[PDB]
Amino acid sequence: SVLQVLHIPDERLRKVAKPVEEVNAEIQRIVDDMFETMYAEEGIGLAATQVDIHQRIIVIDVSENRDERLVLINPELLEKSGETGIEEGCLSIPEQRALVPRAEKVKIRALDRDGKPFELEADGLLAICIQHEMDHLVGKLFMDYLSPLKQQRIRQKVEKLDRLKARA
Ligand SMILES: [Fe+3]
Repeated sequence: SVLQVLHIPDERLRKVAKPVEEVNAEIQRIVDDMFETMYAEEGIGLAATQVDIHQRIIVIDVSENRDERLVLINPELLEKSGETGIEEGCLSIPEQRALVPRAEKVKIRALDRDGKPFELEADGLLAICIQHEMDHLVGKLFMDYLSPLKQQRIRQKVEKLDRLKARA
C-alpha cells in the first residue's frame, strides 16, 4: 500500500519514535509499504515517522533500477567523522532544498528486514542520507539547521503549495 506522507507544519513530524520490540510480519508489512510509498513519490529515503508510524524504521534506496533496498531498524550511530553538506530534499518538505551540515563518514549498527544485526560504514551521499533519516526518528527536520528567516520562508512555500495542490 502507498501511505500518506505528512508535510510540515504537521506536529506528528516532531514525535520521537520508539524502538522496534521485535521484527515480525507486522513490521515487515510496514517496511514494504514504506518502500512502496518512497518509490511512488520517487524519494530515496523514508523514515517511519514521515508516514505517521512512530517506530525506529528507515528505508533507503539510492539505486536507479530501484533494486538496492536498504532497511535500518533500530539504527545506532557508532562513529562519525568529517564534515560535508549537499542541498538536501525531503518528501515532507515538498520542493524545498537547502545545504545542511553533516558528518562525512558514518558507522552504524542496525537490524535488517529479517531482524538480523549488521554494521555499515557509509560515506558520500549514503552517509548524509542515513543522518537525515536518523534525524526524522527524533523529530528533527533539515530546516531546523537553518536560520529563523530561512525556516519561515520554507514553511510558507510549502503552505502555498499544499494550498494550490487542492484545486477545488
Ligand atoms: Fe526527509
